[PDB]
Amino acid sequence: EMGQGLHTKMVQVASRALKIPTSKIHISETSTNTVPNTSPTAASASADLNGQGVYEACQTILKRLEPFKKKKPTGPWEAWVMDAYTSAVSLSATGFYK
Amino acid sequence: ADELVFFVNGKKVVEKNADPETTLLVYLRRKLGLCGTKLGCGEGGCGACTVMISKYDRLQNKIVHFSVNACLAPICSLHHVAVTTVEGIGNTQKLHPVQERIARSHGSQCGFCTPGIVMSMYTLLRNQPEPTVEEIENAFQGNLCRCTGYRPILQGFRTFAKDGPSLFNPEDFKPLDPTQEPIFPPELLRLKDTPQKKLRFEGERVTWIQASTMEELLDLKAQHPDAKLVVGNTEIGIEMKFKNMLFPLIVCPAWIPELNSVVHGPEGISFGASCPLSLVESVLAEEIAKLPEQKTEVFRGVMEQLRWFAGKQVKSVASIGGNIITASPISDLNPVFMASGAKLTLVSRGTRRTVRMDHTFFPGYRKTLLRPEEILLSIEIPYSKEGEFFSAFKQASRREDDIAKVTSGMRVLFKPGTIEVQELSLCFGGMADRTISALKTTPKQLSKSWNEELLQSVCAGLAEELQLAPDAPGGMVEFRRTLTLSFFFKFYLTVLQKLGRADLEDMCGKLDPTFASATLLFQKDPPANVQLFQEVPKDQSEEDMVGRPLPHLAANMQASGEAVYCDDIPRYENELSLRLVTSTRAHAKITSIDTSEAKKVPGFVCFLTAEDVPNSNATGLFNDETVFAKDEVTCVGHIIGAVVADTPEHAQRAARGVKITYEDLPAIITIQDAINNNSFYGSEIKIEKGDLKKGFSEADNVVSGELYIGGQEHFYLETNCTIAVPKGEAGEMELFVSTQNTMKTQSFVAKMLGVPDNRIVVRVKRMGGGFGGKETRSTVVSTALALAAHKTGRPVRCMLDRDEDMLITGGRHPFLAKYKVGFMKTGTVVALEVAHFSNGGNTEDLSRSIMERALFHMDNAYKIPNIRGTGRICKTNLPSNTAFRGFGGPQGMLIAEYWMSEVAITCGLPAEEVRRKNMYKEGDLTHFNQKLEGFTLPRCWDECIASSQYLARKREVEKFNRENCWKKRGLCIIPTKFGISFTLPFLNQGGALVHVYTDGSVLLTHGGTEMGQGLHTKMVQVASRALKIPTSKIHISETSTNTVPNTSPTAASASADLNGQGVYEACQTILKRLEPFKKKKPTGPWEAWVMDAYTSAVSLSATGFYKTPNLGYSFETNSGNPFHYFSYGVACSEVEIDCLTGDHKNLRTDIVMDVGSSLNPAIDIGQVEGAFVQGLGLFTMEELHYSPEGSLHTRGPSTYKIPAFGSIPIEFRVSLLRDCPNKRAIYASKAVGEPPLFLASSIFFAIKDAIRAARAQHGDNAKQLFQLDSPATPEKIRNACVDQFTTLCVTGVPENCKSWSVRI
Amino acid sequence: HFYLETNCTIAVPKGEAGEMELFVSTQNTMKTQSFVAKMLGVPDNRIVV
Amino acid sequence: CDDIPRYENELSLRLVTSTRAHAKITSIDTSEAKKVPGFVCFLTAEDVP
Ligand SMILES: Cc1cc2nc3c(=O)[nH]c(=O)nc-3n(C[C@H](O)[C@H](O)[C@H](O)COP(=O)(O)OP(=O)(O)OC[C@H]3O[C@@H](n4cnc5c(N)ncnc54)[C@H](O)[C@@H]3O)c2cc1C
Ligand SMILES: O=c1[nH]c(=O)c2[nH]c(=O)[nH]c2[nH]1
Ligand code: FES
Ligand code: FES
Repeated sequence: EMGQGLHTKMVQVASRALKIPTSKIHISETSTNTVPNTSPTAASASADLNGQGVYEACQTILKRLEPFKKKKPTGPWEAWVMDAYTSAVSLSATGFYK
Repeated sequence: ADELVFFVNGKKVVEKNADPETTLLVYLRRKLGLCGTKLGCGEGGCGACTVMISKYDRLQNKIVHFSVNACLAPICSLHHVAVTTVEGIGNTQKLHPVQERIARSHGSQCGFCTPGIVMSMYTLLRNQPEPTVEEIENAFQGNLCRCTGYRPILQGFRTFAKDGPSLFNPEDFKPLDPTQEPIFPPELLRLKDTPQKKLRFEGERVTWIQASTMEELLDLKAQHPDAKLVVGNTEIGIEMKFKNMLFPLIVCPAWIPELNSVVHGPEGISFGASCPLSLVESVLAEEIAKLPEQKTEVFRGVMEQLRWFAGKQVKSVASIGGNIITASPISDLNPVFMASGAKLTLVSRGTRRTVRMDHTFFPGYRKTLLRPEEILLSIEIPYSKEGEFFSAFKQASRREDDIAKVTSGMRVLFKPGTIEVQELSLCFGGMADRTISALKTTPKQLSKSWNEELLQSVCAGLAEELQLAPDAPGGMVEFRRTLTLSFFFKFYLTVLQKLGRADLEDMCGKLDPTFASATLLFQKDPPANVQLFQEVPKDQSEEDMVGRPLPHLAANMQASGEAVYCDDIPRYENELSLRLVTSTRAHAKITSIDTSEAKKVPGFVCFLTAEDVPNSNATGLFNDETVFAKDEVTCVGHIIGAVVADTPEHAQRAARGVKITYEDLPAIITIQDAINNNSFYGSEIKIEKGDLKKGFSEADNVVSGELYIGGQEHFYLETNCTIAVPKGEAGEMELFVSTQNTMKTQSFVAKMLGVPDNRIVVRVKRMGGGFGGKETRSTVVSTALALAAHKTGRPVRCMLDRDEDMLITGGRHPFLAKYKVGFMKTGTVVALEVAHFSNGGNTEDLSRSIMERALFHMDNAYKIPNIRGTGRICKTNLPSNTAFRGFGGPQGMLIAEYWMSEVAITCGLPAEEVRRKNMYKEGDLTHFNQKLEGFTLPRCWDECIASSQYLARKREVEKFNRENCWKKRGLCIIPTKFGISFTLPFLNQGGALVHVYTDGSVLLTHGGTEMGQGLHTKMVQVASRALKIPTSKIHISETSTNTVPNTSPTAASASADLNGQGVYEACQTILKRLEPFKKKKPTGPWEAWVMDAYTSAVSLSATGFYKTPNLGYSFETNSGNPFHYFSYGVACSEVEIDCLTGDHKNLRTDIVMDVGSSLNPAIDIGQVEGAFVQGLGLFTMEELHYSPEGSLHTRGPSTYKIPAFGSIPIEFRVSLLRDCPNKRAIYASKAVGEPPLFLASSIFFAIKDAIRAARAQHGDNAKQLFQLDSPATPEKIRNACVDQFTTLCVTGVPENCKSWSVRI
Repeated sequence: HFYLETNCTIAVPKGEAGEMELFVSTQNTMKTQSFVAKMLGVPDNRIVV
Repeated sequence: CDDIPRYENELSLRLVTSTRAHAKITSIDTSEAKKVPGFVCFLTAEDVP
């Protein structure tokens, strides 16, 4: 983030992908020990590239939560997540795009 | 003058405003930033702060070197010396041989004690380049290690000794070149030729005068009698730090030549009062070597006491005068000085007098007959005369660096050519508020002949004269009384022997040869150790390190003091310090809080309480705890609030100015208190199988009884510590924490603040030990600190002092068991009922899970067809007890082995036969209906029984016992079964994240935390195999909630299993991605595949995850598997007890352990040894004492005696079972951390066997199936060896009187 | 460019294994890491930007 | 970046740059720099590991 509102856009993207409010998603920083081998934030293309990456990481999480969603299609986001956690399902994912 | 000038690692320090209250440890760490030197205790008992001092000694005219405790050395005592720290001898770029050998020999696990031990060994080598094995062990009397079990440290350092597949190769150790040590600062040599002048230092509260001449000292003492002398500071430093005493004017006389002199006179040797005992020791040693035995009786008495007096660090600076004038009731020297009538010269301006230490020298508690203006100049220790014999005695909890329970000096003078008593002196410490003489007993024996009548007279006399009040400070009233008589008996026999060697055998009679062993002075044979493990296949790549003894990845850094623990992190310029304020009442309403005095302390910022909590004051694993006390306090140590100040000194002072008013509420302390008040965490837990009525009715015999098992303090050498750094945006905070549980730290901070978890990052690089103590209880510091940071917008730090940590953070659960066992005459057990009670303290925490694991292990290794166990967790007004390595298993299994011991005795059959024939077999179901597959225990048993030559050794033990009346041996072999997996199924999960950078280097992280168990090392070994690249290309830097989320605690021995699988999966994903590049260039190197993947836009980042499958037990239905697999092992231990003192030697232990296919045999053997020695402490040494009002008395290494270097089995053999792959864990390994700990029960039951022999010897009537609670301390051992001495000392507990301590 | 914030680096040495953490005003964490690591002669895995 | 609090042991760096478009460096004299209070070191190419 250099004032172009990239984190703002990625949160907006993630919120649509996950179908939860933006209030429940946070970005703190960019770091080589969380995402390696990154291209510079340049060529106007950072929302294009990182938005797809974010989208894919979100889709993985969704896919992992869908058994818990089916079992409780009304019960809130928080219940799906806790259910996944106590069934020992991973709540961490990478995403990538080229 | 008033500039303080000294050197640190060769660099001159000029301190223009030295404060007398500043310790060297604080100066090194906080002023100079040299954090290799550690705080472990602040009271001189652990040696984590050891450094070397060099100076030009003007009196001896040469450069000298000695070791000190930096925690107790005032910088104002250090003018014109040269300090060397661990940083001063070497670094990872060029390690000193001492650093290299401790690292490479697997002598550094958690690493927190490593610098201190390094500096003890370093100092020894600077003084003696070719030490003996004995001198090496002696170097570490004042160093503690909680992880290693000590064996590898000594084994590595044995390579320096003049008198000297494998885990390490000493042949590869680089040689010592002493010309390459640091120069003695030339400036100090120059300055040696200037007169010393008097220096004056002025601090916030204290003035320090370093006096250069006797005149200045006596003048100052005349004009200001209040001036407090300080020499070594090893008492004053304690009084100041622990008893809140302030002496605003101090005078240090250490430089004054008259106080440092040694004069050989006709009557004896006179020591200046400021002579260190190190100098007394070397002077008396040489005197004893060269003079006739007849003249050195008293010298040898002093030396005997100095053997067991602290360690090298304390004795280097502690003065003979300081010990005398301190006038502790438990002085080890004053009894000897008094018994020998040692001559003290006292002076003041214009007065000189000489006195003989007798009863009148010590009038009252900590007083002498010195006038306030008088100092002690010298003490003459006397030559012994013909017919004059001397003995000194000390019995403590542990032999090395411990405080006397009873200590004594005893002297007799015979009328010449006779066996008639001319003089008799019997003096004791630990029997009164002062050093006392047995003045009513002793004169009656004058003119008597040294014979059985005198023995019986003196014992009757001592028992009447040396009364103790039930409430006597220290408790252990019966034991202490027994010791006075027991010591006299040894003296009696010793004098018989000494008479004998004076050709008067005919007159006094010879010693019955079965009594001779009673009079031997402690000697321990040199150690002999064996480590057996399995070689990896000949085919295995040299780059595949799985199953190889790779040293801990941080070992070199730990040896060099470069490894960073939480408090070693540099402070931000705006960083504040936090001090917790805790309840001094077990149960009370908080009436009011007065912060008026606290606000006056310079740098005070604020006092945080429940009202300052932004969101929720409800915390802890079951949400039943406060962040800060609200309305009532429910234990002594309950956190009420927290002071925030600029510095720790100012936070501590301000905290003392927080005055709290209480109104007491009914307190529930003990397990019994809880049973009577029906106060429990939840309902009864129960496992039951078969038919209990039938079994008992079928049984030939039934035995009932109880067992009490004392709790345990973790004594991680690094206490609890958190730094919280507020980021100023969106509630973001980063915490650096010594914790095994990042997830709960994160959750608890977030909930307290009312922010989402995604705002809070918790980072753990490494812990200086955890052992379960940091699975949950770390959060009580983390939340406090987080709040301070939030409130102030500034980083805030808190590291607990040892006393704080030990009081607040709780321990292993004490257990009370009531059992009833039914068995046949053959020793086969057919029925068992056990009720378990644990003392959980004032929050639930992990108590219920700990009870479940105890119940899951009440079988130990034994098939019992009809069985019923219950557990109940008591809710009390004590600190909340928590996880400790074993987590209820050790307690469960000790009870099992205890009734098992009584089955064997009742049947009159050999215990090993009875254990073996009750042992499970392959395919059996446990009492909880889990099938035992891959049941290796019988193999472990047969190998151990054979390699330890158990049967031949039985014969030697029996023979020893028939030939010795006052020493006995015992021998026992104990098995164990330990279920692997968290009792809560869903905690059996872990995650990893891996990156490959475009240079080919790999950055790995996983949910596990490093606490010295070598978890990161193992995960690197795993990743290296999985990726097929050298370990050198893979790095783990830290554990963090923002790299791997929702991690279970590093606990349940499980972390290598879970994180190993996660790492493996993450690695498999990367390999799947590189496959197409591998295929195109199959020999082209790893770096080329990676760069190719990168330039092909292929992700080089992956998560990995694992969950342990098929787990979930139901108590309702006694079905489902709680465990993934079981660990198995056997230990055979031999002991020799002192029937007169309760001391014992651990002669030999042999362990066979099933660790599957070890991931790392060096680490796994280290875990076996470490775990075993923690169990050794639990069952035989470690004891917590509480006031009747629930206040912990035991708050430091002075009173809490963990195993020392000298505690471990002399002969210590560990074998990892060969050829036992465990399919269902990572690379066929098994978890190792907790299962070995219970095998130290072998020492407990070996002691129990020896005691049984002692009771057969001297008992008469003696109850068979006598009681031995845990821990089996010297007190319990001695009290159980009933004899003519105990019989004359027993009786009391007059009804419900007040006593020092209550069993909780 | 006249970015209102000029170029700025904080580098924090960790004293273990060549590890170093850098706080940087940069659009390019990867090349920052790479260039620091090559200059020091340590692997990328020791350097966090 | 510069709003991050300094560590109590934190140092400051200042680059020394060429005042010529194209030249040989004939010599460097740090003798006046060494006189400045708080001066620690002057890094050059020879310091690169
Ligand atoms: C880890 C540890 C272990 C210990 N173990 C033991 C043990 O096993 N047995 C035992 O007996 N003690 C033990 N001690 C106590 C202590 O080490 C000794 O009492 C030591 O001899 C004190 O000497 P010092 O020079 O450090 O005294 P300081 O603390 O400097 O002074 C102690 C007292 O003596 C006074 N004083 C000192 N010199 C003179 C003088 N010439 N004239 C008048 N007053 C004087 C001081 O004013 C002060 O009141 C231990 C202490 C520690 C920290
Ligand atoms: O089954 C266990 N659960 C835990 O939470 C834990 N913690 C520990 O030290 N050992 C164990 N064992
Ligand atoms: S910290 Fe100094 S001896 Fe423990
Ligand atoms: S390695 Fe010694 S205390 Fe940890």
